[PDB]
Amino acid sequence: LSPADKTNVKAAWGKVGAHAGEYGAEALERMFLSFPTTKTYFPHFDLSHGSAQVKGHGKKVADALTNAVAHVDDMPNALSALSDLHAHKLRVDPVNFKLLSHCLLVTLAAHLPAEFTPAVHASLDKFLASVSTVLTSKYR
Amino acid sequence: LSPADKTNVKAAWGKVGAHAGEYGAEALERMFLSFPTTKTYFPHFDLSHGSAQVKGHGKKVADALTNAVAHVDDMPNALSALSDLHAHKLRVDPVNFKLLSHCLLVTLAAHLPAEFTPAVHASLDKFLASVSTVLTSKYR
Amino acid sequence: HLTPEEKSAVTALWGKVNVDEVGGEALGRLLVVYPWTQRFFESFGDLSTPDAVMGNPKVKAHGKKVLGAFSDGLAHLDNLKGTFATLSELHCDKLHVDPENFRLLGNVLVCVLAHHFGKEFTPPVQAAYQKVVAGVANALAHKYH
Amino acid sequence: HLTPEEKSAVTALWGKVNVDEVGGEALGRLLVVYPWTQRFFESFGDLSTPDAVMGNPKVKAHGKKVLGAFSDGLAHLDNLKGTFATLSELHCDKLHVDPENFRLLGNVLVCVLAHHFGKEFTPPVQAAYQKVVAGVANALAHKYH
Ligand code: HEM
Ligand code: HEM
Ligand code: HNI
Ligand code: HNI
Repeated sequence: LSPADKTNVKAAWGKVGAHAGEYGAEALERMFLSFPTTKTYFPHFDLSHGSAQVKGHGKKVADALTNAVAHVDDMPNALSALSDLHAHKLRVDPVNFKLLSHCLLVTLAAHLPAEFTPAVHASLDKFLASVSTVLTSKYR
Repeated sequence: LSPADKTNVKAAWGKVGAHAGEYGAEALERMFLSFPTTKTYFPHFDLSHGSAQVKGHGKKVADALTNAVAHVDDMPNALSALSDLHAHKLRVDPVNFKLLSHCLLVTLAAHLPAEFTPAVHASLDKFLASVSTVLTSKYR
Repeated sequence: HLTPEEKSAVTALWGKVNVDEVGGEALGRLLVVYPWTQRFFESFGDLSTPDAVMGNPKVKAHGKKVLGAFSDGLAHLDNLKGTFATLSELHCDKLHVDPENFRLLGNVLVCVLAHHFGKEFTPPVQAAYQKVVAGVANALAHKYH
Repeated sequence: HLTPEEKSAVTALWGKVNVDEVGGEALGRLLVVYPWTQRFFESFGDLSTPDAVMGNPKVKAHGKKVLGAFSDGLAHLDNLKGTFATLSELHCDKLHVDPENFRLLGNVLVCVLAHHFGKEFTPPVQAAYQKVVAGVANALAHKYH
């Protein structure tokens, strides 16, 4: 991650603002539709169109993401509480993090076209991958 | 990269010592034979067994690994010259890095059986995964 | 593995997809998002920054060839392995491209589709295109698989 | 595609393999090095520490079955998609294991063979075994294709 990528990421998720909680909800929904095997990680959940469980969890993913962009120079310590849940408790396969980051990138491209430029895209994919790397590292 | 992992890498590369130049060259030899596609990055090298170039290059990769062990807390700035050699003028796939990391672990398993414990195996793999991403970033 | 509702949504959206100006940004974004893929296209010249890659006549012209290959496979979904048979050989033994990059371009193509259509590229439409990009990537990696 | 020289060296080293331990050592190491794979073995018990995984009796017993499936593949190299047909159905439809974990276990097995044979596990021998573990992983993933 470069400071040029940091300026691209801050600007991109700076334009999402309040929509992030709904963007994360769409990105979540897209993952279950595109890659059904990911639904095993949600055994009780109701994963249908326009669900408060998906919308509420969408806000959780987006709030963790807004903290990550604000703490871009300190990600393993700021996301430490989440890195323990995803790696020790949930033990999510790192492939699923590539799948959600892809759907998140799809949602950003669909809602923000003037912002989703190849320079922003490359930085966003780098940001999400480093967020994924941090989230799926605290395990042994 | 927990303190337990930093302790394990020290006890693994401590028994290596002078054998670094020999182990690094073997890891390259293992990579060229098991994965013949990686050879396309070295057409200016005589990849045949019993090469002074591979023994010297192995020593360079091994001492860069020894350099990365000391700067495990701040790897992106220490291997700055490296992260520019492979990412910009060589444009190497991170898949090839996973291959060398695997070949490095195979060499260490064959030469140091007592040191190749599952905990050290997990620590070295994680350390090499961190060295790989440092070297496969800021691409432009 | 595409059903009539999925197979129709794939073709209906592809009718609006401009064959000459969709693959160019897909090949371009691949070279910007995953820049190690530039080693294969270095006869092209300058790829210094994202703007240079996007504004490269050779990049956009090669994108037409890639999207052209995707388009013929979209009509021949029944036997994708036979349709991409000649390309699967050239992409694996003639020019050593790692099979991981095939699904990287596919998932980048999906990002370009959302970027162009917006709300029109809905989750079931993405789900339909995902089975296609996985299929094409698999059909282009069989010459070792 | 293994050469008769690779084929012969492959059967020679495999004949000296400790059928009772190597499998469990390989399955145990996969669970420690790659800790997400632990999700598929919750009904196995204590895996909290690296010694718990290695000492675990069902990790050893299950590893014995996995090695048996590998030995099966070595005896029928020209029919891997067939030898692993039921297991490819099990791991994809019923277990939902990501095909990337097959590539990991295959590589962990290679590390185990290196740890047990030492300098006897020479680079051309590893090269031959890489063909096998790649062949087994690819055959275990055909149900996704
Ligand atoms: C961009 C990456 C991701 C972020 C930022 C993220 C964020 C979060 C957050 C904030 C929570 C709630 C944590 C809490 O308040 O205790 C959560 C829960 C969860 N996440 Fe993630 N997550 C990500 C990726 C994933 C992926 C890829 C999966 C699996 C496919 C996943 C599965 C879960 C599950 C299962 C829960 C708990 C839901 C439940 O109650 O069953 N997450 N995630
Ligand atoms: C690529 C090499 C692999 C081979 C040859 C292999 C082989 C086997 C075999 C022979 C079984 C026995 C099933 C039965 O009792 O009928 C088995 C079961 C299983 N395998 Fe695999 N496997 C491999 C990789 C994996 C990986 C990488 C995972 C997980 C990350 C995995 C998870 C399982 C699970 C969860 C079961 C079911 C065990 C149970 O009964 O609870 N396998 N595997
Ligand atoms: C297959 C490609 C490839 C991989 C995976 C790879 C992985 C690694 C890893 C990961 C563990 C490390 C620590 C590493 C270290 C080094 N490499 Ni890498 N290198 C690779 C291809 C090279 C090439 C090519 C050179 C330069 C050759 C030369 O002599 O100029 C190189 C040169 C080096 C040098 C010497 C730099 C110099 O001359 O200033 C070091 C040190 N490296 N390389
Ligand atoms: C990053 C590497 C890379 C990827 C991921 C990739 C992925 C794809 C995919 C989707 C998975 C498709 C459908 C596709 C289609 C094509 N590629 Ni690919 N190609 C790639 C690198 C090339 C290169 C390189 C060439 C030709 C260059 C040469 O040297 O001739 C190429 C040429 C083509 C051609 C033209 C054939 C010819 O030269 O006559 C088509 C069509 N392709 N390529």
